[PDB]
Amino acid sequence: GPAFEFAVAMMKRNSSTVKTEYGEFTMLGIYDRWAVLPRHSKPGPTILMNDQEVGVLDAKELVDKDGTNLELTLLKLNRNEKFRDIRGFLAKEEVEVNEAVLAINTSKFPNMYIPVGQVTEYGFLNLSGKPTKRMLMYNFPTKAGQCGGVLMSTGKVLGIHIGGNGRQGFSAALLKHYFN
Ligand SMILES: N#C[C@H](O)[C@H](C[C@@H]1CCCNC1=O)NC(=O)[C@H](Cc1ccccc1)NC(=O)/C=C/c1ccccc1
Repeated sequence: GPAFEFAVAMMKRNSSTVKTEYGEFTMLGIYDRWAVLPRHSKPGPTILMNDQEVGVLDAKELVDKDGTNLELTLLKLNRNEKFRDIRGFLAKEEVEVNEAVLAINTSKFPNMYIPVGQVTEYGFLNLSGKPTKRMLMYNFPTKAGQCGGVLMSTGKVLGIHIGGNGRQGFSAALLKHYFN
């Protein structure tokens, strides 16, 4: 419903299409010149943000208090424009909704929205060796390259799509304290 209406504006305002040595991803700007990517996108010194070279001043691969992986990488971008501060839409702890929307903006999947249904606090996952935490699960046969689409609901940004097993698809929960 207004889930979609909410999501198009988010992607219009704060999203971009990023390419790295590891493939094409969806990127979400959080505030200032900070954005998030799936950790496994492994951005180096620069990245292709909507086909232009934007430099990456700093990058923190995010982890637990236990050091456990969280599959989130924070990017300070070297560009003038500030993003819109969407931290007000981020939860303090993982969120479960019955109706949720996954949104991708890559060249393979340009500007597409998916009524993905029910998100549940899946918690732990061993993702190709890498044990990662605070996962959100949904029953949709996602694929490459839909990382790292954005998981939303009415006025919530829930997480960032980082993996899938061909039947379910998983998102790294996107919490407030990840950003001061
Ligand atoms: N685009 C894009 C992403 O690279 C892609 C989306 C996947 C692909 C598969 C099919 N379903 C999806 O959505 N994610 C990926 O490719 C991630 C990358 C990753 C590597 C290491 C740690 C965490 C994440 N990997 C996976 O999703 C596969 C993990 C897995 C496989 C078998 C059994 C249990 C877990």
